[PDB]
Amino acid sequence: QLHYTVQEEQEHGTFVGNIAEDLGLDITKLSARGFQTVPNSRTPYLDLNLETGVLYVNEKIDREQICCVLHLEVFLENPLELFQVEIEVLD
Amino acid sequence: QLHYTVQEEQEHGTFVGNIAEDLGLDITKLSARGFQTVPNSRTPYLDLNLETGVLYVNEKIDREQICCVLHLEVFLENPLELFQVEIEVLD
Amino acid sequence: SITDDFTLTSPYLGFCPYCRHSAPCFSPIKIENVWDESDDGSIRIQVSAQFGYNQAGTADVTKFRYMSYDHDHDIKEDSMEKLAISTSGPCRRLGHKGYFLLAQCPPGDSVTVSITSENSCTVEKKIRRKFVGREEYLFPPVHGKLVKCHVYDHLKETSAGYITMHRPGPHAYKSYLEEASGEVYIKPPSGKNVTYECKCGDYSTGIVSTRTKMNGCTKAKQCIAYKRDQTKWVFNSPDLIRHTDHSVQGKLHIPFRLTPTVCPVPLAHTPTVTKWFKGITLHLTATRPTLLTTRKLGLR
Amino acid sequence: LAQCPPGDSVTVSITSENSCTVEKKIRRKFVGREEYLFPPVHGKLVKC
Amino acid sequence: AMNPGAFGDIQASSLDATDIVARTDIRLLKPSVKNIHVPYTQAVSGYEM
Amino acid sequence: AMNPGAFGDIQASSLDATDIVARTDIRLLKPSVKNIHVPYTQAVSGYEMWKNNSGRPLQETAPFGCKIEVEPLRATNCAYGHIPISIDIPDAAFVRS
Amino acid sequence: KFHTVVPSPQVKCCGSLECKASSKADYTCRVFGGVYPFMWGGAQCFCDSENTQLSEAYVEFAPDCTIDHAVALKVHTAALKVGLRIVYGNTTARLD
Ligand SMILES: *[C@@H]1O[C@H](CO)[C@@H](O)[C@H](O)[C@H]1NC(C)=O
Ligand SMILES: *[C@@H]1O[C@H](CO)[C@@H](O)[C@H](O)[C@H]1NC(C)=O
Ligand SMILES: *[C@@H]1O[C@H](CO)[C@@H](O)[C@H](O)[C@H]1NC(C)=O
Repeated sequence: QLHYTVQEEQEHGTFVGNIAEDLGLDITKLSARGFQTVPNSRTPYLDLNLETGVLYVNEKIDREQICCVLHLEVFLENPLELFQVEIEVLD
Repeated sequence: QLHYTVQEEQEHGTFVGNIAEDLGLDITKLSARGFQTVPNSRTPYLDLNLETGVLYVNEKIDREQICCVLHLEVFLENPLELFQVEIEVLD
Repeated sequence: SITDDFTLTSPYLGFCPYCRHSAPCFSPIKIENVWDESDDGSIRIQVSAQFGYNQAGTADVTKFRYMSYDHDHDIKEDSMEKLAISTSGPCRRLGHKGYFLLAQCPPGDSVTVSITSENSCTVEKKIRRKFVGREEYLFPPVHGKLVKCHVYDHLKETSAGYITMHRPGPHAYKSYLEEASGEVYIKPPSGKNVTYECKCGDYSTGIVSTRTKMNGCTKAKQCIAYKRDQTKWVFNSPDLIRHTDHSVQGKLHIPFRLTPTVCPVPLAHTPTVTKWFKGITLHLTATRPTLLTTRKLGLR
Repeated sequence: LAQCPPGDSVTVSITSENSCTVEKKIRRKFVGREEYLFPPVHGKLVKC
Repeated sequence: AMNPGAFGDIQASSLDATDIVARTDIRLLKPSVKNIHVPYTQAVSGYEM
Repeated sequence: AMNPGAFGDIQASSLDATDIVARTDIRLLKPSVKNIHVPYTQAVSGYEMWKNNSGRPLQETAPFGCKIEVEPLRATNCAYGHIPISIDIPDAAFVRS
Repeated sequence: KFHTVVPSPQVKCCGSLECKASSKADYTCRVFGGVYPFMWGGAQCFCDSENTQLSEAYVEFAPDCTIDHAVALKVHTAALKVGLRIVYGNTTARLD
């Protein structure tokens, strides 16, 4: 339900988005909330920093190989919440 | 389970293999066991001799048209047993 | 002692009962086991071929290895985009790793894997659509309760277990014999040390690098020959002969762990209650099957 | 002569369709005293 | 005299009549996922029943 | 004590224990076809046969209406009897007549 | 769920072999005479009709047994731990 975008040939570790800040969830209880990406919706190009709750680039994004967007899902416990993020890749 | 090989554009009647020699079946009792090609696995390009137990070429092998290997099954009676031959065609 | 280096491991030919030609055959891809324990319908498949690795053995995504049944019986490599998994319709390839696949599949009574352009192989496996909760659904709805369930992980570096690996035994090629004029010989391919242990008149064991006359074997049916330099590990499938030494040389990971997660389940229509003396009449509406459980709040 | 999955109709078509379809209830057929989806490796090898 | 899940749960004097009256058992629910949909659950159509 | 096709057919002290014990009715058979496979037959797992007819759990079939939770195993909010309370009220709450 | 893993056959060519009783779970092992195996590449034993195959089978926990497992417990007598609220003298006191 979140929409993020990346440019083409981005390097490792570049900024994509802030999931917790966009969803209004406080950062300091993310460890108690059990913040984690859903084991189903995983992509080999994008990961997330769990302490800061920041979604970034892991692997260099090959525009030809992946294609058309990337889907990711995150989930938290107590309360049980599920959220969805869609990332566009430019050309 | 019998892996045999043939060359490209082999002529009619050329050697493909000896089924009875490799399977250990006695040659002088092949006719009593009803040595016959299984009707389900029939290849129009290859035949076999009932008397000699030798698999040979019927029709000239067209590498482009058949492709990728050929499969032929044989069966014998009293006792009842089938066997499988896989034939590779070289280029 | 889990190893993730696949350069020490080769794929193997597997004997499986339903090939594309409706008969058992030796295939480069052979389904050893299929597990369906996730709550989203994802199935994990163990295949005799490796996935995501090149012919040398390095980590190379979108290219996979297979031991071929052609004349040059060695490891070959091929593209991963020409491989299909299906049960009744095609299956969505969720993930792949050496010896292992993970896919969403529709319901069916069989699971098959094929290398298109075919070498299909099929096993019996009854997979069905699965619940997560107490209400039946095709797909989870937008309105739900988001209960805890367990699904297979799509990340390949997790570990649901381990498989033991062993050194490969003799393979005894038929193309290493030269029965002609009543005397047999050996075909060494390009001067390799293909050994022989065979019983012309007594147990004779030797290693030849050149073409060699045999002392007493008349026919070729009583003598065999096989390669010796085979230091590439193999899974302990029941489709290969074990070596004299069959210890656990290494252990490979079993990927796609059964990770807990949240997943939504529907909420049915709230029933209306009519109150009559010592009892209630509940009026129930449910498009799909839905469980109703009642219990008295006392001794019985 | 064609091998087909179970179904309730038979259709023959000329692609690129002029298809034709008839009613024919075909089902998966047996040989013995055991239902099997496909024949197994280990068996009895009966006459059919 | 409408009741849900039975014949005549929606009524009018004509197909084009503006005065349509109905009492199907419909309820609106609080949305769980943080989107803009309207989660509703209604009794089944008594016409089809 | 194990029975084939029944619950507890395969047992161990822990999940990762080496001393696995089982009595599944497994039999090896002669290879009919001239290949190198191992033909075997075996009774169905008693785990799946128990999940087929496990019935309803204690969270639905329990007297006095109290809910069962695990880690640790407990039955919370049960209502059946009476508790004798001997309570010593502090004298700071007692006031002069 | 058990895995019922089946190891590779132990084939030797006209020599009578037997298998030692391993301590592994549900260990079932048998010997078959008169075998003459074929895997890819033709006959695996030179010797004609006296070869011996060894079939081995044993069970093991499935890889997904970490989640899909049932634990058997023996339950003895239970004890209560009740939480009380005491509102003596309009002074709230919560205890367990
Ligand atoms: C083959 O074996 C011989 C045995 O004397 C050895 O000397 C040689 O190095 C081996 N390898 C070859 C010829 O590649
Ligand atoms: C047991 O499983 C079978 C499937 O073989 C199913 O038909 C049946 O309903 C299940 N339950 C009982 C109580 O037999
Ligand atoms: C009860 O309430 C009174 C008046 O509100 C208050 O003065 C008193 O402190 C309370 N009782 C005790 C025991 O503290």
